[PDB]
Parts: sequence; structure tokens; C-alpha cells
Amino acid sequence: KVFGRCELAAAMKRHGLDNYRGYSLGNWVCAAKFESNFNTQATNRNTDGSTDYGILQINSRWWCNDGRTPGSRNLCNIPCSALLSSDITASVNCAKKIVSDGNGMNAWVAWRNRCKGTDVQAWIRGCRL
Repeated sequence: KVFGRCELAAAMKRHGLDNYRGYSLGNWVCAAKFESNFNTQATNRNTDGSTDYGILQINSRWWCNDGRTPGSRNLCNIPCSALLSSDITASVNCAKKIVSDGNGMNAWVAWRNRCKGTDVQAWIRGCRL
């Protein structure tokens, strides 16, 4: 599924990401834009052989099992394919664990490089939320 901008903001809010660990909703929409262009089916291989999955490009090195990342962990206790669903619940619940792991949203390199220090509220401007 490819979400609209305000549609995804609303779904993330419904799932409790708005201001989760102090990160206002625009942070999450910004991250999802650059990670996946709001496409739940996005997958991308990492240089270490792991893969990033879904709208927030959650990796199999640490967070999910895809059966082909030797020596990895599955700290969200989910198959990586669950992160590709049109239902964003698994991606959101796993994102909550990730952002709670100590480094906040810096866990998403794309957030640190493209959203951190920017006017992220712009990503939810005009949305009825």
C-alpha cells in the first residue's frame, strides 16, 4: 500500500506514534517519506547482508527474522514480512521498541540525515488530525 501523506499521519497517530518518546508526528512522517516514499512494500538490502523492510525500513540485522541474515537478532519477535503489510501495526509497534533502545530516532540514519534539525511539522501541515 502507498499511503497519502495525511492518511499516514492519521494512521500513525491512531497507533500512538504522535509524540512517542517526545518525537512529534512530523518526525515519523518525514522518516517514512525518505525511507519508503510511504510504500509499505519497500525492501532494500544493506551492505552487511541484512535487509530493511516496510514503511520505516526496519532492519533484519537486529529487529525481525527473515531467515537469511546469519548471526542476526529478532528483537521485535516478528517475521520481517509482517513489516510489509497494508496494516502498519507491526511496523509501528516495532518502531516503538527501536526508538526506546537508547539512541531515540537516531536509530534511523535517514531521520538523522534528512529530518533532524529541520521543520518536521511541515510534514503534517494542512492535515486534519
